[PDB]
Amino acid sequence: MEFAFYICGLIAILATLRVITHTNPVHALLYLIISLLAISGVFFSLGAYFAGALEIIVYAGAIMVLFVFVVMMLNLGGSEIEQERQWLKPQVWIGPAILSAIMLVVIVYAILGVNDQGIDGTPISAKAVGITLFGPYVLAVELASMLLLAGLVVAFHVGREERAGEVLSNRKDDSA
Amino acid sequence: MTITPQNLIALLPLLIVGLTVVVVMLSIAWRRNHFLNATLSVIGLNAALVSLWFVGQAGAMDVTPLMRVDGFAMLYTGLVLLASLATCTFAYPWLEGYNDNKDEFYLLVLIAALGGILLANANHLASLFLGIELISLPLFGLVGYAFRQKRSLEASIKYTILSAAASSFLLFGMALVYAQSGDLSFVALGKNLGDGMLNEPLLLAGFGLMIVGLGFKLSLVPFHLWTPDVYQGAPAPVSTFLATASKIAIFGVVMRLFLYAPVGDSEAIRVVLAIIAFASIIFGNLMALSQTNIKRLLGYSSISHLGYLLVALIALQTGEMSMEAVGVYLAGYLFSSLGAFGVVSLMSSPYRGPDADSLFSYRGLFWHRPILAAVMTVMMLSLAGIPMTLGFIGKFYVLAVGVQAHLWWLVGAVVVGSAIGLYYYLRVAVSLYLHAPEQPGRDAPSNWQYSAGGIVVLISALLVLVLGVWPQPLISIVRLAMPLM
Amino acid sequence: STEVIAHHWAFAIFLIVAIGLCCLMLVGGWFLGGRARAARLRLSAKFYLVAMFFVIFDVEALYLFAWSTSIRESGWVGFVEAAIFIFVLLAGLVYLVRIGALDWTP
Amino acid sequence: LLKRDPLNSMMNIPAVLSRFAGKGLLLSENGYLRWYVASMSIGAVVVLALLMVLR
Amino acid sequence: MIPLQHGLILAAILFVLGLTGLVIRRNLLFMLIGLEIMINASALAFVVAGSYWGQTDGQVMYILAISLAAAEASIGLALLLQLHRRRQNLNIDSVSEMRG
Ligand SMILES: CCCCCCCCCCCCCCCCCC(=O)OC[C@H](COP(=O)(O)OCCN)OC(=O)CCCCCCCCCCCCCCCCC
Ligand SMILES: [Cl-]
Repeated sequence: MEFAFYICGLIAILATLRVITHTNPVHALLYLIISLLAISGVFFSLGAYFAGALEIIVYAGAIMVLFVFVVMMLNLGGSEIEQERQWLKPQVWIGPAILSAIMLVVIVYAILGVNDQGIDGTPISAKAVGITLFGPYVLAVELASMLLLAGLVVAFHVGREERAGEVLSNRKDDSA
Repeated sequence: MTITPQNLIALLPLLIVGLTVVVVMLSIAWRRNHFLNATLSVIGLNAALVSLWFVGQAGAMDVTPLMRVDGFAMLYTGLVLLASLATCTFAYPWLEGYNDNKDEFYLLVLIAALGGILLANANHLASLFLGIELISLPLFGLVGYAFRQKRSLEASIKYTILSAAASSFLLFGMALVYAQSGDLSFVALGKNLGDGMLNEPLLLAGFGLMIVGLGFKLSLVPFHLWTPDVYQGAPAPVSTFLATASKIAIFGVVMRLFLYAPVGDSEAIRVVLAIIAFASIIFGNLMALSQTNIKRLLGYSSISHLGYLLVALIALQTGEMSMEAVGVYLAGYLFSSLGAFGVVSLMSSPYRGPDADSLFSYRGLFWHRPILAAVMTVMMLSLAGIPMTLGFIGKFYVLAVGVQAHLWWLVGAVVVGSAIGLYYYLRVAVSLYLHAPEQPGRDAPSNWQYSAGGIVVLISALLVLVLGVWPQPLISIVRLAMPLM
Repeated sequence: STEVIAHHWAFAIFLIVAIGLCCLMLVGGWFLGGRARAARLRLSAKFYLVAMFFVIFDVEALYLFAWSTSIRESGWVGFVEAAIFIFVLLAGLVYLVRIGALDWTP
Repeated sequence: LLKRDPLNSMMNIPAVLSRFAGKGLLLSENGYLRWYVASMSIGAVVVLALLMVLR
Repeated sequence: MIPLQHGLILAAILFVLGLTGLVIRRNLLFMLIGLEIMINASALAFVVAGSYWGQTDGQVMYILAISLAAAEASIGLALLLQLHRRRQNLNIDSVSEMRG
């Protein structure tokens, strides 16, 4: 459990850094999937068996698939932005990095001053979560369907193509 | 708690709007019909407004651990339903010129309204988190409904990315609050802390990260840079909803949170909220002083009006008029905003591409659209807070709550901010009666649907004036709508 | 119990041997055997929509999975709640099919 | 000397400062979204820092 | 046993890394990717907290969070498609016409 938490916790931080600093979009997504698998191990180490599985079933097996689909559809990668590698230029990342560092320091300070009896790791099952979802949190599940419906309707409205054909040519203003 | 037959009556508004979302979607499935689908949406939203009567007769009750139905919930539910019916009446004339799928607009307005009703009854952090997303995700599509327009796409991309960032700060903050509390209910946030121990570092840090998310949605400095760009890019019908429903729905849940949460009476949070209010009141008016775009001007205006409301929140744990002030102020802001944004919608309908957003377009409105100029004048005076308008009665409440709470720096800001505001509000008002010989103005549509929008902005102006001279009726209703403490 | 510890080690070894076996076969192919000395276009968003629909429906199925393992404990109230959820899902599916968003051929 | 009402010009300073401040504040309204995101980052650090120094 | 503080620090590191990514990258794709790191980090914190208190509420909040991430990424990538189809450019700095 302890090894799993620290090893997976470290695999995640290292992979996440590779993602934000990578030039190749697909490689960045690969390191992002690696970090999601690492976070799934952290979830399992803490006893969150349901969250654990969902981390791989929905986040690294659906949301990420959609991202790869888009990168492969628009043939992303090798763009002037990813060729200039501006993010690597120190004058571009030093400022943002310092703001993030100060935010982390302040947050960590607050965390270090909290009561900590420790996380036992007793497994919380998906059955227990389901009893809660269809018991005290019933309105959440019903309204969550409406939220996903809104995503479906909006994504279709702005994501639908006006030009028919599996292969389309990139025209300015998508002129037909 | 479980869902008893009695609990189900208190959910009528949420259940009716939800059923409307389904029936309208099944109607679009059967056959796209702009008139029928718009009509079905309006009928469902009205039915929900009428159901509020039955909810009131039933009485205050906590349906589940996530929702508490009381007078406050009914009042804010009514406000969101009114601002949403208006959005629909203003959309039909505009969507008539939209040569593309138009039934989905009403479908999204309904789901966003469901978010506001949830936020009105929200008594749990989960409800707060879900309600904001139910009122934000539909708006991403509404702000970018005319994706073919460059400004509408820019507005949608800006809102989506910034709202997503704001939702992560909110969730992370709620997680840190949970790590210290152990309960996600508002009444338990700060309850486990002992005497003089309320300022627990992590509890304060969680609230601080939650304020970044809530402050963004309420366009409060320093999370306000998005307001002018999104308000201008979003289609005019949508701008009306973003300026009214979202702000009123989210400001209300924040009031309930700082009222029920024991940590709400933290001086550190109060002093931080006070700096945000002062900046929002001064920065909003100062940035609107030189605006030549009415949409951007009304954006900066929202920054200041929300700053005025925050003063009542800062004086919440010191008086009882604080809740009454916000109710009266938000009622006035609703009618005043529906009036100004609605006139912009009618002058931008039918959709012909870019909206009439330049102040030059309104430089002789009276000599073409007399009643529309008169309404805009009344709303400009109301938003300025000029006695004889409901806007002033809202400002009076804020100043009274502030004085009773000795918020002298904030009361001084309201006076300086209002003085700065008079310059731009009056400029837009007097402009309507100037003579613009240049007439590139488009002819008004001639259908009862367009005339209905004109009635909405007219009735809203009449209410702003009648309640501006005789406010006791509204004061009595808002006083009945009190949270179940 | 030694049983749970034994199963923990067995699962780890199975996973390590499985991935190790694949690497062995791949590295063997690379080593064993000799070797000769030696933008304008895009794919339709119809591919994205299918993936996006999959994501929405897959996340919706998560709730039904949690209900499935706890149907008896949730009782008839839970059934009524799930029924409403499944109806909304089917209603959206009907909408997608009727608007033609679910027909690959134009 | 007083032909141009000097005291009125003195009472117009509150309005000259206002216009100037407005133009300076509008300089942060560059349409750049990355700046808007950085603005929220800066705001978060300031809010959290104040909450800890006022705790 | 894992210290609750260690779990919360892991989430904070992944949150600040995701934010840094959203500000230093001009590509809309890398900005959307950065947001996914931020929302996943917030969901991880809820699971850590729920595990410390032994409550299913942490996993219930995680499910609501991943549902938003799925819906937000769906709409987010749809806007990216529209921008690419019309401007064949993902530099967010170019999407800055409205200002002042
Ligand atoms: C007769 C049947 C057929 C007709 C149906 C009705 C038709 C109209 C429907 C639309 C409007 C509905 C508004 C209903 C308001 C009255 C609700 C009510 O029952 O009021 C009393 C209620 C407390 O009732 P109870 O708990 O039974 O009292 C026990 C006392 N021992 O106390 C409350 O709950 C307080 C209610 C007032 C505050 C909330 C108001 C919400 C609705 C308005 C929102 C907008 C506000 C701004 C309006 C500005 C107008 C200028
Ligand atoms: Cl008229």
